[PDB]
Amino acid sequence: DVSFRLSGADPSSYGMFIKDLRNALPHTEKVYNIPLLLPSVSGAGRYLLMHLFNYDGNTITVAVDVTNVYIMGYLALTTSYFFNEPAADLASQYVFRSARRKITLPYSGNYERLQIAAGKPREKIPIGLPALDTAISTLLHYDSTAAAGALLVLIQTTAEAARFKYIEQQIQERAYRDEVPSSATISLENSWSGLSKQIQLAQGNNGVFRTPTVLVDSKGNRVQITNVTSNVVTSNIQLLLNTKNI
Ligand SMILES: C[n+]1cn([C@@H]2O[C@H](COP(=O)(O)OP(=O)(O)O)[C@@H](O)[C@H]2O)c2nc(N)[nH]c(=O)c21
Ligand SMILES: *[C@@H]1O[C@H](CO)[C@@H](O)[C@H](O)[C@H]1NC(C)=O
Repeated sequence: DVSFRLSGADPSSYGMFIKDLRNALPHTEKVYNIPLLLPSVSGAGRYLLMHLFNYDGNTITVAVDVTNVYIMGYLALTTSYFFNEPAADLASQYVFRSARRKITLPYSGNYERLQIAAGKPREKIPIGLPALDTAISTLLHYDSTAAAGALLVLIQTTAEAARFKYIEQQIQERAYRDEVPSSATISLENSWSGLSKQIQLAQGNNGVFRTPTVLVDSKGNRVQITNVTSNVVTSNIQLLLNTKNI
């Protein structure tokens, strides 16, 4: 399991949690020095449990698929909540079985679905460590509209940060003040599957992407990523979704 406490959290302790999260995901291979997530894992071992504590010390446990860093569901006191999707229903067979009751949330884990439930795109939702404290608090008591926004915060501040060092840095900058994600942050989240695929296809193509990935940069400019020498590949990306899952 991995854990993160909001009480006394700073850029350093958050960085430790994101390091722990990445290190908890198994890999047998690196591709261009980036860990390659497994094609699949059997049984309960497919799921990592993240123990998150809000500032008051209340806690949720979040179940994450170790093959793709997808959040499947979470446990809050004696109630489990899972996304309305086959993968999460499958997860519910393995985690939080001791919950007194299981609620299936009225949406899948998809960004598009979550944003419609929440009533806003994530361009408009501040993120940061204070937002993560709120999100844990919200998830503690069922409210499906509020939970969509909380889950948008949770997914980006955990999974997306694990995936991209840039996104981790954006959250560290937001340790004590929330701010909507940069255009670059949104771009990277949206491109993780694409990047993961092209980095793996580069392996037999002399480091060259079969298809260029379009991203927005730090100054908010649209750039073409064509090969593994790009900073996105050498510095930024920390985990590759296996092409078997693309
Ligand atoms: C497509 N899929 C992607 N996610 C992740 O949760 C958010 C998925 O939403 P998305 O809109 O599919 O993401 P993307 O367009 O950025 O790939 C991203 O972090 C995805 O990595 C997903 N999470 C769950 N729980 N279930 C899914 O089927 C699923
Ligand atoms: C590789 O990418 C760099 C910029 O990241 C660029 O200068 C170069 O033209 C690219 N090479 C190819 C063959 O795509």
